[PDB]
Amino acid sequence: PNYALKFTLAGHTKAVSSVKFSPNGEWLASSSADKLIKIWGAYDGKFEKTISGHKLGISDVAWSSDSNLLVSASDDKTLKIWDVSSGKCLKTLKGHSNYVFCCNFNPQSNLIVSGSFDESVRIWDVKTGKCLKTLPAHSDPVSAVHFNRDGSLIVSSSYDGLCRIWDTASGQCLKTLIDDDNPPVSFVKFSPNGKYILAATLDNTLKLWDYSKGKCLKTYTGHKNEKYCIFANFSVTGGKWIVSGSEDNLVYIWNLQTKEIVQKLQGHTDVVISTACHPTENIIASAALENDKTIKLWKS
Amino acid sequence: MQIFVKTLTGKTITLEVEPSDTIENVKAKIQDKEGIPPDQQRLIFAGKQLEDGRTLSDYNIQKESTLHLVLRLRGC
Amino acid sequence: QNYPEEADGTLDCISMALTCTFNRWGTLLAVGCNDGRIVIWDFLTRGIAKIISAHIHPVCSLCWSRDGHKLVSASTDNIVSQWDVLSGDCDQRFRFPSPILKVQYHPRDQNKVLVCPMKSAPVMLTLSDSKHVVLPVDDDSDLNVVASFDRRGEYIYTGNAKGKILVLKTDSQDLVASFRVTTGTSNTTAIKSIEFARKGSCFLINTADRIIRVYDGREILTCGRDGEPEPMQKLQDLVNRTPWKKCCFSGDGEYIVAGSARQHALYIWEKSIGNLVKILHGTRGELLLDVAWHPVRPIIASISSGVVSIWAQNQVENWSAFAPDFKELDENVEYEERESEFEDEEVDVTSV
Amino acid sequence: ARAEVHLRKSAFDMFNFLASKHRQARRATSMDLPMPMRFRHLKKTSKEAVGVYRSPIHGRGLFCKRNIDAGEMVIEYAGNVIRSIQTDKREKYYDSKGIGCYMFRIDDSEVVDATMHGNAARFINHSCEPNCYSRVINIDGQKHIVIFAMRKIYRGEELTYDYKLPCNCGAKKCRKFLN
Amino acid sequence: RAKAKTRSSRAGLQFPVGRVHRLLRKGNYAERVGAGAPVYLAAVLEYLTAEILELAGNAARDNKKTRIIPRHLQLAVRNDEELNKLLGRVTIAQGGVLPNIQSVLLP
Amino acid sequence: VLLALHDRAPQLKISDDRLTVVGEKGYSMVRASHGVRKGAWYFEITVDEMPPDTAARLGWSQPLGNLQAPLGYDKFSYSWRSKKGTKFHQSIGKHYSSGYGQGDVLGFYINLPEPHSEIIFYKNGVNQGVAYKDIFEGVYFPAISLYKSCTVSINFGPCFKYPPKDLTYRPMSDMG
Ligand SMILES: Nc1ncnc2c1ncn2[C@@H]1O[C@H](CSCC[C@H](N)C(=O)O)[C@@H](O)[C@H]1O
Ligand SMILES: [Zn+2]
Repeated sequence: PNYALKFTLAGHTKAVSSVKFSPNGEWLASSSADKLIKIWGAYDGKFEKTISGHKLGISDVAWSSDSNLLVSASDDKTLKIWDVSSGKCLKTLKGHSNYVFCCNFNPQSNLIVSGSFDESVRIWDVKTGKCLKTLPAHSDPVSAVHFNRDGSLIVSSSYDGLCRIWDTASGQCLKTLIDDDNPPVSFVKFSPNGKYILAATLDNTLKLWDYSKGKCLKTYTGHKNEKYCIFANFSVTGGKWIVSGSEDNLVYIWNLQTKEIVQKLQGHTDVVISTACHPTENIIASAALENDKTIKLWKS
Repeated sequence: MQIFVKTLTGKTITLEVEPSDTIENVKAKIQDKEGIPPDQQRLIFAGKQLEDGRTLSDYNIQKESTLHLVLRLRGC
Repeated sequence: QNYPEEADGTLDCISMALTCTFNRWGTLLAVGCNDGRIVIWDFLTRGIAKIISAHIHPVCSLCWSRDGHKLVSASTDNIVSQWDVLSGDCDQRFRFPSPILKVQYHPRDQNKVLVCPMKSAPVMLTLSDSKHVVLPVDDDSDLNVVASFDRRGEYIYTGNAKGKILVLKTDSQDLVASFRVTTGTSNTTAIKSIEFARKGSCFLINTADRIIRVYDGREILTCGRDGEPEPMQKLQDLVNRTPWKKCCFSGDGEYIVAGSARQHALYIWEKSIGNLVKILHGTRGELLLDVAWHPVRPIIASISSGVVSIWAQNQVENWSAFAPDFKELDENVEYEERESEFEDEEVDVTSV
Repeated sequence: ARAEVHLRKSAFDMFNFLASKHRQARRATSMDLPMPMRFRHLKKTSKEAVGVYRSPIHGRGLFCKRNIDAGEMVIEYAGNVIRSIQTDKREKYYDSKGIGCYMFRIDDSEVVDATMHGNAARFINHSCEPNCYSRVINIDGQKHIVIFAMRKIYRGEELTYDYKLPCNCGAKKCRKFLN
Repeated sequence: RAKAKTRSSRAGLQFPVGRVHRLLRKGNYAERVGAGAPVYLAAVLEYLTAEILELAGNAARDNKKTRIIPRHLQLAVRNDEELNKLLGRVTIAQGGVLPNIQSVLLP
Repeated sequence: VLLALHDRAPQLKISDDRLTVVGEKGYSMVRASHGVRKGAWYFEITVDEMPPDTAARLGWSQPLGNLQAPLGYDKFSYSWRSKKGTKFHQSIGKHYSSGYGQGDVLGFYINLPEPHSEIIFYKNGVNQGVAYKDIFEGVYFPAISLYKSCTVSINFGPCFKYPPKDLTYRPMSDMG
């Protein structure tokens, strides 16, 4: 709880979408809405390149486990597989009839899930780029998809207050957790072992649902999240902090051991929509929307 | 002559038999004392299958020795 | 559920598959091919994981190590190599007599490998250096011996082409227990293969009179040297007479599968009762090569003319995984619901 | 796309069965046999006879996959065998919950509920020129509710009957008041 | 000198095995009759008998009856597809027909 | 006094002595054909069998109530739950009173002059709770709504076994 600013990643000319760390913990990537995906370092923000070659905008960018291969969630309704070391359009792949927001890889790096706006949650191929499976899941745009540790489960969040756990092999619904309120559930993700799911709902309250039983355990209070879909993370290096972006020009970091207001960071000038945590070190990213266009590296 | 029979599980029976007794008498005594049926009492003496129609004064059986009862399974 | 029933697809990806095996957890499948290629699939993702070129001549034997990071093979070229799943490089290679049957690690140590040559004696090796211990054979007349480690790793059972099973201690070569199999009336029969379970002491002997005998691993230790045990269970087919090719046990050592060398079928028995429970037919005119079994889940992987089939339970779904508040009944159910008609637990979330 | 916060975020629906695809004698139920001979084969046939899809008329509807002949059985309406005063609590309860009424009465004694418990005979729309009707039959003392047919029905055609407020039926013989 | 156990009990059947073996030996089919052939054939005959009596008992229950008369055997055979192909050129006495009126005859 | 035949629920076990009632599954509240209008009338509810898991709602319900009604549904019907006396009336939850034993003699009374009411849970002439107040003038049927097949009898004789103490009433040999 002694995080201070070190550097500032600048160069993005629109609302900064998301920034994510490499799995080896050495390359914090970046992107924006100006069809420019930059490649930055981790400890000083060192420039490498800027990935483009598109036709329309870009929403999100995923990884590879060896920190080499990439994919872009572009906004021309296509799927472009990219690369860190080269920067080449490896596979140009269509498949959707609307835009795509969330996309992820299984830990064995052979499948592409893509929670889209035309609601066809697909499972793609990496080696050949062929369509493999199809899930008629939701009647809303899919906000978050995620795999577990081994890779046998797929989670899915929606707008009508539903979360469904999907099967990798067979591909049918297994568990549906129900909520009387229906806010747009923004960002769900598994626990770092694969036995709990942390849910983010739009009533300014986070919830930690136990997986197999089916009830929640503890919540969070005191944050502002009503309009947008703000991400969240976990912390395993130091304490049990929970890092999330903020709307009121802050950084939302608290603990379930605390469950109260114990630490807030400050300095932003627009809504921080995406944060990211470092696996081995105490490095916290924080990127805001169009009125800031900068990234604030926090460091213990 | 109180010889012993230890099975593979680790249980030893205490049979206070005579040195000139039969096999079906031992079967009836085990039916009285345990409830286990006598359809599996294949006793092993130095690796050799003891025949069911025998007595104890036939195989030159040493007193207070150890035999072994091995369970068998059949039934559909 | 239990033992499989339905055909459930195939893997027609790489031609000319020949042999197959699983690891301890059943997440990988190594298959040698007709030109020195070892293709590894996945069952967690149902996709090809890694393809490693081994040699130019085919592969007829494979074995996983205990950690799962090392493979070993025995090709036609008398090559026994400790491979890598990360890099994929040959390390050790030295020639044997030209037919080789089977290789197998020690079930606790990845240092001891038990190679069974065809026209020789069993040779127990080391992998810290190039030592080799030729195990003793009683008859020394036919030189057709198959052998394997037991479940824990304490003993090695050996069998000859005359029906004489020996028990050697795994490190000092102590011939302490033996028997000759009571085949019919007077004549003796051959021994084709010896396999061991995953839970317990039971094992099976595949003879040449087309009868499979299921023994117990403790009656041999009870009887000692030159004893006469009898089998717990004798399993055969008398309609088609069915000369068998390959056998193994189920997950917890409860069921037995036994592929056929004439008609491309798979027969499954119980061990406790001992009755036939299901026959799994297939393509009518093929030829069978290998049978596998997934160690915690009912999946059988049968290689026949390069085609691997997977019998996998035919998952058929329903409602109420979508709408948990609804119960899709079948016929009418009458009731009234109730007889009166109107905490700080901190659990580690990152514990693996 | 991450910024255009818009409406249409909640619909308050129990079933998300509205899908992207929505791909809408010899048999014993068609013979002239007595009634329990047909009622036994009914439930084995009804799994492959019909299905539910996205109806253009009002929400969801029942769509066949095979040529139903004239005057045969199609499906049984079966759910909770409740009595006719818990229906009032459930009407006020799902008035508070906004969920519509699924209440067929077998006679003037008891009512079948199809909200918490039932089968795929819920999703049958209303019309004014229908092609199905109903009776109440007797199978071993108990009584049941069977949806018959009226004419030969082709693969893809929606099944409707008279339930007995503006409706989206649109038929020429409409009444525009369903009470 | 032991206890006699009939060959039906040893295989778990209900039809006799000794009578089938005698009727194969005394029926001029071949010279020599194997050991497993009457066991196989009694198993097949028991399977077909149970398969027809299941459907006949179901029809007899649906007509509010307790016993089985030849009408229920008629309905059971003629409604199944494969029993109808097996018993195709067979007249069952006191059996009747199936109800079937052509389409163009009723108004 | 003989029961009714057609203003009732026939699926219950109106037993074959014409003086003893046995219930079934569900609160199918059978109601007799002798409802109070004015004056003073009382009878008993004699329990001869009471198994466990047998809640017996006893009270007074109008002709406006359903034949299948729960006794305690509306303003026109009272309730008295066996579990902690938690009565329910106009959908109101109130943990109020005590329970009742096995094989006792039950029976309730109301006094409606030609008004002011005397509505107290009457068990063995002992107070069990002041129930409610200020009803309207009307008819109230003898309500038998049982949960299981508990065989209970009923006393129509003027020689009551447990009446309320010092009760002004009339003998039951004049209504039927
Ligand atoms: N043809 C029709 N036009 C307008 N409303 C209809 C209709 N048929 C049924 N309804 C209404 O819809 C309810 C039946 S349920 C309708 C189908 C399904 N529940 C769905 O929408 O997904 C009834 O309450 C009825 O009032
Ligand atoms: Zn209409």
